[PDB]
Amino acid sequence: TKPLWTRNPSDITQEEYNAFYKSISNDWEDPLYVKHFSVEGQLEFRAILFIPKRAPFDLFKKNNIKLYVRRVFITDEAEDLIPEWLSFVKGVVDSEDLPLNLSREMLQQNKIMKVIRKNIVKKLIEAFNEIAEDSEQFEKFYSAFSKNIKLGVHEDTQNRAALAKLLRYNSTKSVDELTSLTDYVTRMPEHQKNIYYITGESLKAVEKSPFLDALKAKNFEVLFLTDPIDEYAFTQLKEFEGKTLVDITKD
Amino acid sequence: WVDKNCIGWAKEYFKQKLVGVEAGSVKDKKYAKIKSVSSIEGDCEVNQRKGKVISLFDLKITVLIEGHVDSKDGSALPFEGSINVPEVAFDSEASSYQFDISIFKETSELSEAKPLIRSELLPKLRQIFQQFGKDLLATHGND
Repeated sequence: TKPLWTRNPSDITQEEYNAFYKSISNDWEDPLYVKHFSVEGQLEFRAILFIPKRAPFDLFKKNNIKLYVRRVFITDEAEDLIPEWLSFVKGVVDSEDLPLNLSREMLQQNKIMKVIRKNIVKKLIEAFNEIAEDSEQFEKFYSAFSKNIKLGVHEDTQNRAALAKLLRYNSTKSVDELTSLTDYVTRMPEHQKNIYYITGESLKAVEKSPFLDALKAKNFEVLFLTDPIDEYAFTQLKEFEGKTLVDITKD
Repeated sequence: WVDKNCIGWAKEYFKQKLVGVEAGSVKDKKYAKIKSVSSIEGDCEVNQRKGKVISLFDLKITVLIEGHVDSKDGSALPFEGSINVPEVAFDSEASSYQFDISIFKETSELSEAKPLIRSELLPKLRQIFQQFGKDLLATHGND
């Protein structure tokens, strides 16, 4: 039997992926999205990663991804192969090189390993973008992993910006539909040089904040950030597409 | 008999390439120029596996920038700055690079600095970075 992840993703059917996913996830639903890719050149390896439709049970074992080296399974609990904020992904990674028998750290800090981690992260972001093109599929994604996308902004200095494109919020100009930062900017008149936002413990709380009246007076949109980890993401991002992020309750 | 670290050579190449790049030509009211390369961390090894000699280099680079912009009225007010690029790697695309622009002692009157940096100095660093890899293998990448 020839390992599925090695066939060309255009010669594989959805009926097939679904199947493979179920055998490694015990899930009852079909994966939300499949990203099957191959990398060649100085670095060679293949991967088939899955994005579930729901979040797992626990609020917040990591033995998801199966690490194969030249088609030889090694461990289902590979440490440092995928960043923790991406722990929800399922699948298998097969690497051509990468030495064998690594004494703790040489397995969790290996140069080859570090390179593969960044490609997967880059790849999933590409994947996340594709999903965002499918409104219906996206809402399902964001209602399940918006938090993860936020944790991703917290720590990945290299990808921080890309992921920020996946964030969605309720603004003073968008009460019945979360809006993205991209749309926000588009709605920005030329003299407005700052993306405004306010944080609060709940939506109800911030809608009636006495700070909004002056922004509304300049007809400046204001983002509502109501999750505890939202503010740190914004201070970690600093700016978005060249525009500064500014809490309307500070300097 | 092949593994040749180059963290050393790259440190020289960028210092010799970055320092001096400018957003303007000193005269303009809005001007910026890189003062120096404060940090170059990461790895820049060049391995030789098969007819192909390679390098899976991933560098984090930071630099300091001098400049002055359009003041409230006449003469231009100065500013200190730094720019951090978390990743310049072997598989980077001209657009892959990220530029965290920071302004020291920044005032609402130093607004036009960043814009000046983003549209005038960045596309230069992007092309400078795109070339690194080549000039790297072109050297420590042949007998």
